[PDB]
Amino acid sequence: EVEQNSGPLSVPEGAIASLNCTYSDRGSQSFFWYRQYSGKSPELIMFIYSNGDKEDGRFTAQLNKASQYVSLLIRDSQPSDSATYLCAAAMDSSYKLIFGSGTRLLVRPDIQNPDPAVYQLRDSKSSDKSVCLFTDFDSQTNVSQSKDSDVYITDKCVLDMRSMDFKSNSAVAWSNKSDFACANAFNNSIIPEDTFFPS
Amino acid sequence: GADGVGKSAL
Amino acid sequence: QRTPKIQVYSRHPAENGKSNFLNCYVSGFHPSDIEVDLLKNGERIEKVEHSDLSFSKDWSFYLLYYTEFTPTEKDEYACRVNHVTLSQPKIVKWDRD
Amino acid sequence: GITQSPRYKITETGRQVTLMCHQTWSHSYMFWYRQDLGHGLRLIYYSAAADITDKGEVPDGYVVSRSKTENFPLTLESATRSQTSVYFCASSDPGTEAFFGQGTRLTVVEDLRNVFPPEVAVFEPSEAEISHTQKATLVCLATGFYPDHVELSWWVNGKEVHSGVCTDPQPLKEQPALNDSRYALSSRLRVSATFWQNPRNHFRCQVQFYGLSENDEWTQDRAKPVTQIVSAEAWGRA
Amino acid sequence: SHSMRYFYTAVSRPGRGEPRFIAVGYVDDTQFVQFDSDAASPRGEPRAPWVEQEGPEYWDRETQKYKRQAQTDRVSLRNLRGYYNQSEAGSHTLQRMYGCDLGPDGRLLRGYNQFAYDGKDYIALNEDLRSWTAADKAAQITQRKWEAAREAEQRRAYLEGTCVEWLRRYLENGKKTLQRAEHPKTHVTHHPVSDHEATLRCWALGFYPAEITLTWQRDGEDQTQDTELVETRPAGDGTFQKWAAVVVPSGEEQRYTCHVQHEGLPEPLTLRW
Repeated sequence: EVEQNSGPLSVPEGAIASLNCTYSDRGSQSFFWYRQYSGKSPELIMFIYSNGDKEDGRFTAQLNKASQYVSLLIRDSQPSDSATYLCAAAMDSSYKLIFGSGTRLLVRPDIQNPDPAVYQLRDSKSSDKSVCLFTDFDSQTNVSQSKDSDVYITDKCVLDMRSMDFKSNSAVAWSNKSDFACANAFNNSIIPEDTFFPS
Repeated sequence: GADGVGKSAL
Repeated sequence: QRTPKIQVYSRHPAENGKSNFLNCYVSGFHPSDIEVDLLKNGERIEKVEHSDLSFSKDWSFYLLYYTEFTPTEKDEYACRVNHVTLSQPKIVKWDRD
Repeated sequence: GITQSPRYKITETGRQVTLMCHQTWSHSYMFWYRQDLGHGLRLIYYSAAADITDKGEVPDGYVVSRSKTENFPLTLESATRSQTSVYFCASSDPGTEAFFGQGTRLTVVEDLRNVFPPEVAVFEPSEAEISHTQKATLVCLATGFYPDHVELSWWVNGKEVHSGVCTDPQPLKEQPALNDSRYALSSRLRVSATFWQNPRNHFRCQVQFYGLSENDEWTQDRAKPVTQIVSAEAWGRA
Repeated sequence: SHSMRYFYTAVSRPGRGEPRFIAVGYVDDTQFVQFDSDAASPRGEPRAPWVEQEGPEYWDRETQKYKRQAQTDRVSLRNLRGYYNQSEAGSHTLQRMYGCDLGPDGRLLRGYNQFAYDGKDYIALNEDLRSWTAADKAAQITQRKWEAAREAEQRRAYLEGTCVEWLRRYLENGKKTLQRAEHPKTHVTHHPVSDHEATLRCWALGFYPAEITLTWQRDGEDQTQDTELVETRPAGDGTFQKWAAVVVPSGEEQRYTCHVQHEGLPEPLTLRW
């Protein structure tokens, strides 16, 4: 049985990020670290069988084996690296390879002079719907669930543009209700009051 | 116990 | 290639009329393919077991063939080995030394 | 390489389903895994070499066999609500790195009629938005798709674009009744305002939906919800 | 000192199908397991009593280890033939030897793992357990492959940890026979070589382990040049035999003394007839 660091972590500026896993059956001698993107199959980055620490480009790992705390960590972070990270170990007898509980990792990128705002988007004539989107805000800001039953709002998301060398976040809210107001739509704004509210 | 960890190949 | 060194002996000291084991021990030979038989007065004996194949530090193989017998003065016991390096089969009689 | 036969599959409760797994590396070890985010990714069965199958942490309700050395099929005799998850088939040497395929997204439902494809629509940006930001953000919305077997892609002038694109990682339930809920998904596409003002460009949001197989019988008057692609289109104006 | 040794041999037979694989395991000088690919029922067989009381799942796992290694070795044979681009109608032998020697402090003293092709040293794991030693140019190819694939880490992981665990377990499970030392039973005989010459033969039997030292000294002169020696031979019951002879002039027999050194004996013995 293996128990990984299941509690999620999010380190915004590029810096050291550390994660470990512990196993209860001391007989393994085989260890690995996998990385999985959302909806894709995980990928190996590091394998370790010897107590001595190992280096690997932007990555390192080590096995005490008495403490039995396996440690993988990254020298500097990037937004692309954020993914689920799985710990795995194989008993030296059956060679059954077991994974631990995945540790979700989310990066928050720094935004240079962000101008947070909210806008309303008119649909195509046959769409018959209306919506509001809140964007270009600091990464630290969190997004809250809709109190109203008929209002649906998604979570935050990061996009990157290599053409304009610019990165931005986004959050979208929509409702089928009649009295749909953008200002009203984001009831729990809980953000610095520097927000534009067009028609 | 035998050394059956990886594929020794050649 | 290497030539096999042969030794024919008994597990216990030879006692006329007492059960014992005849051993033919070959060593220092390569390759593994070899034929070894035991002869009582020149006749091959069936139901002869042999140890499992192994080799020493210098990659030279070694084997042991054994059988159950009771020694008397009249009977003469020997070991016949044939190997690819041997032009003709090598015979070594069992001497009590 | 390695291949899992069904990328997506939908079945009723009580009907057995089989997932085929094939590998070309001729690895001795093969394993099956389930991931649904509750405990992470747990093991089901694992087979070493051929004609040998040993159990894992969650072996109940699962049946396997190993006739060939390169094939390790997984069978579920009675499909249940709990078995809905994302299955992975991995293969490796005893201590080397493990290799698994793309994965199998499986969903078991009470009734076949509950399956419904999405309705998609693309919403054009605000003129005030490009006025202040100097950059436009188009939004794509898919609604009313059950289950979560959809993949969304943006397309510009017949080209699937990847930069300045965002997609919601997981869909939101329309009504969180927790017995049966239809989902909704969103995506955003940010571009330069000068690009959006040119009318020649054409923006097309696309959603592939892996629904029922053709063999599954359909009696409802509504159009049968088989695997299909639903897209919404828009052009730049002003 | 104690140690565990493993010996693999793969003999390629052309025109009759797959090669023959034979694997044997030694703890100090007692055999405990051996596997043969050409047997009627290929499976790990116990030759020592202390592994016979092992669980059946252990035997199944060991059999799988050996079968996997047999397949791996057949590919190595084919790969090595390709490396030397030699004809497919020639028989070829591949040998593998690996083991670990325990130190006096109850920890790993040394480990070794090496391969040889047709009785010639092919490649060897260095004592640092992190680099390799390639004999010829074709072995450098395997050095490349394994340094890139990081097989040295795997081998070191096996030699520093699990081999020691297995060795200690086996020693405890069979300490009555593996930790015991049987002192050699010795005696000296003589025979007539000529009317004025005679051969003296020192004999040592029933000792464990096989390592022993027999020497002939002439009133303080330990010269091996006239001494005749023979390889230590097994009696077949777990104990080994060894004798050393020297030809002497009659009347000078009183000045000669045999010297026997062995672990079982507290002090080295001096023998005379």
